[PDB]
Amino acid sequence: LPFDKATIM
Amino acid sequence: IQRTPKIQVYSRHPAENGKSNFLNCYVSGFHPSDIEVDLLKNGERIEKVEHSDLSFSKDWSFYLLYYTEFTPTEKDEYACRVNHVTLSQPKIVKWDRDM
Amino acid sequence: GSHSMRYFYTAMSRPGRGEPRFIAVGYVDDTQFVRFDSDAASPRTEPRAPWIEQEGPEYWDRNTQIFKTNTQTYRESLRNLRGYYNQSEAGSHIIQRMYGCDLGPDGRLLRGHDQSAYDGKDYIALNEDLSSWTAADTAAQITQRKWEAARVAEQLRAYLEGLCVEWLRRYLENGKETLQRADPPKTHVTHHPVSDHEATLRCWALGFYPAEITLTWQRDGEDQTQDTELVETRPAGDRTFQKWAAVVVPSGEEQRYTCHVQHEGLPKPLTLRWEP
Repeated sequence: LPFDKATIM
Repeated sequence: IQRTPKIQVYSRHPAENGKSNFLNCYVSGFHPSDIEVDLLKNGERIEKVEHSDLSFSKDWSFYLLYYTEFTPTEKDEYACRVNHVTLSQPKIVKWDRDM
Repeated sequence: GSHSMRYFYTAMSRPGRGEPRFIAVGYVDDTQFVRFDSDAASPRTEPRAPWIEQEGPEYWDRNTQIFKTNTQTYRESLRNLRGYYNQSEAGSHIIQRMYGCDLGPDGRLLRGHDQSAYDGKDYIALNEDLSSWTAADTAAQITQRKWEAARVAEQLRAYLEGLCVEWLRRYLENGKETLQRADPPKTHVTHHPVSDHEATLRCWALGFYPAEITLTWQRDGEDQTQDTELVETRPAGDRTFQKWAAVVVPSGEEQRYTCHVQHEGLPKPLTLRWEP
């Protein structure tokens, strides 16, 4: 299962 | 800034004349990801070639497997034609049964 | 033995050719099991291994929500990194991310990973402590401040020590017949004269899983690292891998050369010679 967030860089 | 593809052309199983197999063209170690890959039969582009989903190695370079079903013979010539931003012209790598 | 889970993301801008493409693939060891592509006719998380198919609609919908949100976040990140490097709006750029967890042979967390790159160069990485960052340059230091503000490292540590290991162990059980099966290499040595005084010895390894293998040539029991032509390990297309190692040897000295094969699937390592 993937990590639930990608935080804007 | 850019990395040129490594190209290997080979079969899934050891080649046997008149026996169905898969012709593979593995392109790897390239960057950026856009790449054009064709499998050729006597210099002619083969249709319905499939490919793996885009992924990459620990050094960030990309890799893809292009493949198609084929029945090798003693006379038919197979090859892989690759173009990338790093190449002045498409690179053609011939299939060799012992490679 | 040891196992890992990894997700690989590729976000690629393409000025004048629409919005950036976002690709996500998931692996357990050398087995891909999911894909998401923002360019697909109907973008959704799709299975790529038979053992993941049993996951329910809630699993597929959860994955698709995450990847659809990442598609948007990475479009913003590409815009930002373009600005950080004062780059023109004309060129195509790529952000890559690779993250996941490694288990030891006892199934316990060995270590976690979270790494990002920009145009194929390291950009920012989560340190092994899962608490601090290594920023490659002053651009990556801006991302590092944003990620500290959103408490990204703490959220990643909770995931890597938690959901990552739990789901990896679930997949290893559901796919145990393939994921926990090491297929040994089928090996042979070929001989081809290159001239009257020299011949090529090629040591083949076929049909093995996982991809990790050691193929070496020795001359009189001495490693021939410099004189060996080693091809990159390559996929067969049926889950297995292939590799070969070749040495050009003087005619009549073939028996002084030995090929050595190390792989997880072998009852014992191999020493092979050319068998005329």
